[PDB]
Amino acid sequence: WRYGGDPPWPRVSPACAGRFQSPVDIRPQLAAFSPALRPLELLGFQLPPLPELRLRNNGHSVQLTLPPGLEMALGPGREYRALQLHLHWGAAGRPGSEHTVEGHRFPAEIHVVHLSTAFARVDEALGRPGGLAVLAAFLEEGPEENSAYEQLLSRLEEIAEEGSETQVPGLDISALLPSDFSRYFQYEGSLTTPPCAQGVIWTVFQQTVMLSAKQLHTLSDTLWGPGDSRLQLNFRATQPLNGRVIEASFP
Amino acid sequence: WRYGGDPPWPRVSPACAGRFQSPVDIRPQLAAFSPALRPLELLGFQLPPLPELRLRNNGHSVQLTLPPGLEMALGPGREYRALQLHLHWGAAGRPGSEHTVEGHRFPAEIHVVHLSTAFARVDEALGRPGGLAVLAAFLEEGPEENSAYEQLLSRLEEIAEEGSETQVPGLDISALLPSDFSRYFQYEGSLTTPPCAQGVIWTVFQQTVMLSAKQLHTLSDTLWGPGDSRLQLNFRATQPLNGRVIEASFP
Ligand SMILES: CCCCCN1C(=O)c2ccc(S(N)(=O)=O)cc2S1(=O)=O
Ligand SMILES: CCCCCN1C(=O)c2ccc(S(N)(=O)=O)cc2S1(=O)=O
Ligand SMILES: [Zn+2]
Ligand SMILES: [Zn+2]
Repeated sequence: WRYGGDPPWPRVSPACAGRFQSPVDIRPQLAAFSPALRPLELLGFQLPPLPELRLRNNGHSVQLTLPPGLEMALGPGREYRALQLHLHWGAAGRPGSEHTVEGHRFPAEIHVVHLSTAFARVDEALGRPGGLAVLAAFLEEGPEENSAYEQLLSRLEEIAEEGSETQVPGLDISALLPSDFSRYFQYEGSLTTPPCAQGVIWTVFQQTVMLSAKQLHTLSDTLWGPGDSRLQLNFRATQPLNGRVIEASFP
Repeated sequence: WRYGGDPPWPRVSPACAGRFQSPVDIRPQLAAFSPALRPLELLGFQLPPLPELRLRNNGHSVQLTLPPGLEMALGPGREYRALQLHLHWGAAGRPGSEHTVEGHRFPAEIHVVHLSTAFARVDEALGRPGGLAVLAAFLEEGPEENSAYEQLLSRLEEIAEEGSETQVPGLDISALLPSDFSRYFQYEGSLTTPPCAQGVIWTVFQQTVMLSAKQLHTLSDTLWGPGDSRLQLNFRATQPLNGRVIEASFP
């Protein structure tokens, strides 16, 4: 499987043709306000410079491996530990976010992938409701160089070859996320690549994060994927809700 | 373990000392309206007379083992299958529901216990988020005789001994529940007996079921529990929410 044409994803993974896939188009007016949704809790995300973290070009994204002890709660007793994060992005002059808002695709999107602490292993959790939870944020263009993102973007040139990897200093993972942890959309969907396993709780922050134009260009223009090809437009098309109501934590 | 005596329940199952137990006191005023909560759907609940079901006095309740093919959806993609139902009751002039509403305990309560389709068996589901789901309804004294309930209650004399069981004709299991599947409370909780595992989605109907006074008397006055004593007041003490919000499917 690659982005941009065959093999068709259901022929790779029949799961990719399930009823409750991700990503989706968020339409705020149809989202259901649910006051039960409490502010996200993220502890342990402020990493010291040592030890160092693996940053890998895997041909589908750039992926940072997170150490044990990043703990996240979606609600009382509903806790998670962070595994990895990675980006989705477009190309020169084209947005590449996975989720969209009223049809708007954003320049890029960050995913932070967590495992329910009720499961010892990711593979127990795949397919199980709530087993995995992803935190997603939109990346937009802004006037300033983002210092937290720059720690990653300034290392992309060292892993430009598909399958290559570097070690980065520890950073504040929470500094990559939006201001307000109380404002988000939530629904249940899937991995957005094969194996397209369902039961994934998606939390999309209402607020975006801002990168410079140079920074965004760096993200789309630096990396090389499968073939002799450019790692770009690494996003799945939005998928039908098929009866799912997207919930929101704010009126 | 018994209702009232030894051993203490945390000695049996550590999980019985979790923060997020059931049952709870439903305060409808503090409940969060959640328009995402749609009407529950049941498939396969209208059973024919054969094959027969096992109904058992297990010393703590009367439990009807349910057959395969009883499917229940909490919403799009939240699919379950019924395992069993059982009842909780009081005594003469003493109410015996497990849940209470604004402190009010009802004469009795029915539980339909279900397993998430993501799990092959209960011990995999225990402690996992959304692994089990209980539909719960209160039974109240009413003027007419409930004929759905008469089917089961007329067979109780046969299982008066603790640990005894009988076979009973299949019936419309859905007729044991309220007719309104759209007005309900929902919260995350625990099993109300050891192992008291959390991760359980409780759905408590707003509409009640009506039994006659004879019926309620049959229920509470027929069966015998451990030792020389009657099986009565077979309900756990209300448990503090500990910061959980109960959702309501209605404003
Ligand atoms: C045993 C590991 C298999 C699962 C690992 N994962 C993926 O394949 C995969 C694919 C896509 C995403 S995204 N776009 O956040 O949804 C996340 C993951 S994953 O859980 O780390
Ligand atoms: C491997 C253990 C099997 C557990 C089976 N079950 C219980 O122990 C237990 C205890 C309490 C309830 S109630 N009162 O509705 O919450 C339901 C069940 S159960 O799932 O059938
Ligand atoms: Zn992703
Ligand atoms: Zn029960």
